[PDB]
Amino acid sequence: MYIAKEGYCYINIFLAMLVNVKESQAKEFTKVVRDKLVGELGKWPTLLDVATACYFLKVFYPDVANAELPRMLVDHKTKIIHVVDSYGSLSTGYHVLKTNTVEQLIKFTRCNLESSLKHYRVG
Repeated sequence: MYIAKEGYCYINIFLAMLVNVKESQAKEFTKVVRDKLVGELGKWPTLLDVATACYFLKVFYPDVANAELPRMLVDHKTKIIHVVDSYGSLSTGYHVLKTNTVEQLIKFTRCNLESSLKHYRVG
């Protein structure tokens, strides 16, 4: 179960993590996402701010680091990254951000180099 709402599809990154949290912790995790993170991030948050929230969750739910992420499609014209767990589009190349797991997103985003990509909006 993913969400499909304008500017809030970054929420699917967090939902993708649920497969790596214990059943005894699922309700609590979902409440952190819904009651804390969404309110702080708002609509069309930057990639950096999303990855930063992932890092926050990782320190409390360490197994989440290995969770696979939905496909992330990049529009360099609008500077927007669309989160899609779907069939028909692109698999590789200039329009697909190859951060396949939480840890990969964290690694990309924590680098000292100032990539323009960190500041694209996600949703």
